[PDB]
This record gives sequence, structure tokens and C-alpha cells, in this order.
Amino acid sequence: RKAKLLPMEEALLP
Amino acid sequence: DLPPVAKAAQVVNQTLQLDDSYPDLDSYCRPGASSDYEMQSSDSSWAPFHVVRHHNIPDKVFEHLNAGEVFTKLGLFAEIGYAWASIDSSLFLWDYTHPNPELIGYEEATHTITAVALVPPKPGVFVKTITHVLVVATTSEIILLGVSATPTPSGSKSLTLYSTRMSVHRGGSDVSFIVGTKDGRIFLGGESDTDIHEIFYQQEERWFSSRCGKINHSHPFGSRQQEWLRGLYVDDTRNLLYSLSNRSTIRTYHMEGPEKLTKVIEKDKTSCLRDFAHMADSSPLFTDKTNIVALSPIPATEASKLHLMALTDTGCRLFLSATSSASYTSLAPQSMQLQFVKFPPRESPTRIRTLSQLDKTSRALDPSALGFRFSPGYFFDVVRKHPNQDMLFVSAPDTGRIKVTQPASALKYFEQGTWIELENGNRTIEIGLTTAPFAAAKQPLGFGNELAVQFDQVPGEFAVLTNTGVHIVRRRRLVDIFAKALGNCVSASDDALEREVRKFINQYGRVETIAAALAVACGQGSDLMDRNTENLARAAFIEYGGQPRLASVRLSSRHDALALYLTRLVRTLWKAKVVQVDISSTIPTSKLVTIQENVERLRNFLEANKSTIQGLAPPDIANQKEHQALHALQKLMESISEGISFVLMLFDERVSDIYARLDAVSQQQLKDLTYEQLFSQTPGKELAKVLVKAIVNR
Repeated sequence: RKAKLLPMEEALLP
Repeated sequence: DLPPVAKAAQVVNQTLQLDDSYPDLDSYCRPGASSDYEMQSSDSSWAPFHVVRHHNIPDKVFEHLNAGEVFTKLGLFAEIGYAWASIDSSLFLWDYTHPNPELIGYEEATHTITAVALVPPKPGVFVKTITHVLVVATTSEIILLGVSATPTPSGSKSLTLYSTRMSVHRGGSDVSFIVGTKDGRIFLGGESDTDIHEIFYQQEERWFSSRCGKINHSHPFGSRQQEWLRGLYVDDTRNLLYSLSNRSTIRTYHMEGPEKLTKVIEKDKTSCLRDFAHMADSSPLFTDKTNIVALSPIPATEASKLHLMALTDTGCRLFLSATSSASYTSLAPQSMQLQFVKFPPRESPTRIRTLSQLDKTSRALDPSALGFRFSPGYFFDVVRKHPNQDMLFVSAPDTGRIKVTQPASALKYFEQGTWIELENGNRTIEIGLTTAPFAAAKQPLGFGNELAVQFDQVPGEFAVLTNTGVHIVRRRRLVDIFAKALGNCVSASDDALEREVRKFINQYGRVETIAAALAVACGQGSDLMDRNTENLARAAFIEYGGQPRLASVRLSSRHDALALYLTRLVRTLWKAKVVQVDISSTIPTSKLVTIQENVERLRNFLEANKSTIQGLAPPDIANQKEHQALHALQKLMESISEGISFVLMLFDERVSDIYARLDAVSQQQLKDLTYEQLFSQTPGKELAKVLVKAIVNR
């Protein structure tokens, strides 16, 4: 299963 | 004049200083050489390391690996209990501690993956929940992925990946080595040349600058001969970066700023060989034909002068110092010199148990293919004498012998060693530390004192990645060896124990040995018959504990052992402040609980044997002060438990609320209150009486 890559928006602040 | 708990606190303070005076590395690796080893069979109770379990590679990874068209690679993320496998342009991660792991697949990459690494993030860039950055290097680009490795109820990190839009074209230089600094700096090197690159990245997008950039710190030009890298190595404590080349050249770089990297030393194999020739003992194990196969930085916390260990393919450990030209303007070194050599052991591994000059000719570690060093000196060497089977040599400092050695001029690099055999077909790939980095102190003196931290941090464990699985190797403490040895004496005579005990006394000294017996008697090592072992440990504590004598008195080794054990149980507490001002506790509550439990089990042990242990029951001046000294220690123990219970009670309430409705003098007294003062001094007791009296009134 290809790993779900959550978005940049959550990753980097602010 | 001086009450019991204050007398016992004096013993603790002097015991703490004794443990923190454990010799530093520079002091027993002085200029010269050594071949001091005591070898142990891997199945012996005296083995310094042993394999505890193994984890096979998942079958799905074997399916992908044998489905490889051009290129495959394996690696370790030992810090979080994960391994990874790359197949062409595809990458697969998995938790090797899990019995049936699921494969975290990442296949966005378009070209062959040549390197993968897990590094810390740059502060103030990512959300706090992002714990690491995953760097994926291909033949076309380097890719950054956000990582969140949050622990799970089972004890293995849950790994989720985040995209970043951060990437840069690789260029013409291969990337086979990626290392990260504490601050998130990412350095790159490979097998095309000796150049070192750095990847920059930032949160904000700008019209004049991208979110992710790459620069070559080497600034090469003109005529250049063939030479490339075998590895990159970071030392954050000195802001240094080391590279090893295929010609065995060692280059040192200094991070003079958050974005600068300056080459400050370049030492080729000829220079190392010239230093070696100026030493008293030259050897055919190190010549112009010899290759350096690995480096291992030595942090400033461990040693001031010795910066680096270098391993030859003949198994010689070269210890190099580095020094700056001046003392002020981090300060960059400008010179590096081979100072000390640890030559290989002579004993080879055997199926059957086989039966004082410097040994500088042993071939037992020839050829050494891979090598690793972990503080305070744990050494793993992959010896590849045969092309199918690797043999693992593993050694540790003989901490017990180093601590007892007197005078300081007699200090040598004593070691305990063993051979761990891997089955036919096991090719070792990588070895990484799975537990927290070892440190018994914050400076070289005291740093390497394994004995002092036996009960404060778990024994070091190391993941050995092979082409068939991951093997877990665990460091064994004195209490582990002592308990195992006694377990073999359960079915033997009164003289069988005395014989085994004398082995320990001759190596560790009487106090350390009796302290180990006390610890085992109190259940230490049992986190691994057990009643008989603990009863044997009790018998050893009583029978061989000695007695007090006139020289002012010399207390028994039984007393010093009790003081030594108790001190080490509270060493993380004694000199620490109780609170940190929004006021909180310096020591986590969970740590205070375990410490209290250990102190209480020690107290319970003394009570259950008040009649059989010499000095506990009341008894001529010698036995008198023996009774008084032991009594004072027991009063300190109950005071320690009361003190810990008081701190736990305090933070169960709302301390910040209590701290607000308080006078300044009492806020200041609480500000700089230590655990020592709470346990053994009147102002600490009187302050505790204030805080309770404020809690009860509200």
C-alpha cells in the first residue's frame, strides 16, 4: 500500500 | 554535633564525587599502544554482550528485492526501530520490532535511489509533531519528506509521512552518504568525488529564492585526481564534520556558522603512517598497503584531546587527537595527529573452549570490513575472513578494572571482548544504537562510569542489520554477570560460590562486588531459580562483606557497598533542583516513582535481614561506629522516601496556585531547593513544613 502523504499545510507552520 | 541524616548525606556527596572521578578516555589512552584484552566465550556468563532476539526481513521485502532489475539497498533507522529497503526507484520502510509489520511504501521517485537517511528537522520550520526528516537521494534529485514517529502502546514508533514540496536537482555528483546535525543541517557526499554538499530549506517561498537549495562547500577547480568518499561523520559537540576517502584520507570540516562549512584539516594515510613510525611500537599491521575502512567521532563530553577513532582493515583502532593553534577567537582545530593505537586481540573464535608484551602482530581481526564505536567505547568489528560468513568481534572497556586501577600512571585501555557468530549467509550491513546515547557524566571525568548508571538507564542495545534480518545485541552490566554467575552456583558447594566471588573481587574490587550482590539480592537483574539466585546474593553480601577495623575507623566493605548502591539510586536527584519555575518539577514523576521503589526495596531487604546482617542489630569501638554508620544510612533512606512522597503530593495539587499565594523569601527558598537539602538539611525540612501548612489551610 502506497503510504498516504499528508499535505504540506499541516507539516510546516504557521 | 552532626545528626544521622546529615552524616549519611556526607557519605553520599563523597560517593558521588568518587563515581564522577572515573578516568577519562585521554587518561588511559595516553600516547603509546595497548593490546590488553580478556576474552570471554559468547555462551559464558561473563560475556560482555549477547544476542537477545532476531527479526527476519518480511517476505514481501524479499519478493521486491528478488524483483530488482538493477539496484537494491538495505539500511537501518535504529533510533526509532525501523529498517528500510530500496528497490530501483521504490522505497519500503517497516518496524522490525513488530512481529508481522506492514510495509510503508513510497514510490513517487522517478530514478534509482542511491541513499536514504533519517535526520532531525530544522527548528521553527515544521509543526512540532514532525519528529524527523526523511532524505531520499536518487540519481536525479534529493527529496525531503516530513516524518512523525510517535510512540505507540506496544513500544514501537508509529510512522507517518508528509509531503513538503522541498527538492533539488542532484547534479553530476553521486550521493551515497547523508548525515544530519542536531540542528537539522543536511550534508551529502558520494562516490564521484570528495566534495561535500549541503541542502538548505525554509518554510517561506520567495520570489528571489526557492524553498529548498543546494550548494557545494568544497569549491573545487583546476586539476583533480580520482578520489571519492567512503563515509561522512558528524560530531555536534565540536561542530565538526569528518569525511573518509577511498585513499584513506581524513578531512575535518568546521561549522563556523549556521550556513558555513570550512575545511580545517586534511590528513592523508602517509601522515598517519609518519606519526605511527614516530611511535615506540611500529607494526606490520599498518603500512602503505593498509586501508582505513571506517571512522567514529569521539565527542567532547567523552574526551578533550582524542577526537576520532579510525579502523584499519587489519583491525587496528587508531585514536587521533586534534588541537587548535590558539585558545580564543566554537574554536576550529588546525592539526590532527595519531596518538594511540589499540591493536587487535589474538584469540580466534572456536566451537570448543580453548585454554605481557605488547601484541602488535595479531591477525584475528584481519580483514575488518565494517567497524563501529559507541560511547563509552563499545566496539563492533565485522571480520570477513571467509567470503560467506561474517564473524562479529564485540568489546567494551573493562570499566571495573579501569575504576580500581591505581595509580593513574598505571592506567591502560583494558577491555572485555567476545566473538558473536552469525549463521552462514548472514552478511552484516549496518549496526546502530537503539537506546539513548550513553553518558554517566557531563564531562570526560566520570563520563565512562558504567557502574554508576547500572540502575538509571537501561543497558545499551544495538541493532545488527544483515541481509536476512535484524539481530539485537545487548550490553551486559556487572549485576547481569554477577546474577548469571550465581545462577550457576545454585547447584554447588559453599566453596563454589567463594571461588566465583573471588573472580569478581580480583577484577572489580570487594566493594563493587558486594554492591552487586546487594543489588541482585534486591531484585536487580531480575527484569530478565530467581529466588535461589537472590538468596545466594544475600549469602554473598553477608559472608564476604568484611568487618570494621581500627586504622578514626575503617568501615566494612558491606557498609561502603550499601552507601555506593544507595548513592547510585539517587544520583540523578541529589544535586538537582526540586522545581523549575508556571512552576513544574525538574525530575519527571515516573522517574521519582521508580527511584522510590528501589529505595524501598532496599529498605525492605535490610529489615527482613536485620537479624542476620552484621551491624544492623546493636552490638568494640569499630562495631560501634559500624552500627552508627549503618543506622545513619537507613535514616537517610526513609527520609529519601518521605521526601519523594512529599514532592509527588505537591505536584498532585496545583503548585503554581500555591506558589502564587506565597511570600518572596519562601518562593526564593523553593526556587533553589535541592533534593539533598530536602532529604538531609533543616531549612529543607522547615520549608516542606511551610508548603504543607499552606496546602492544608486552603
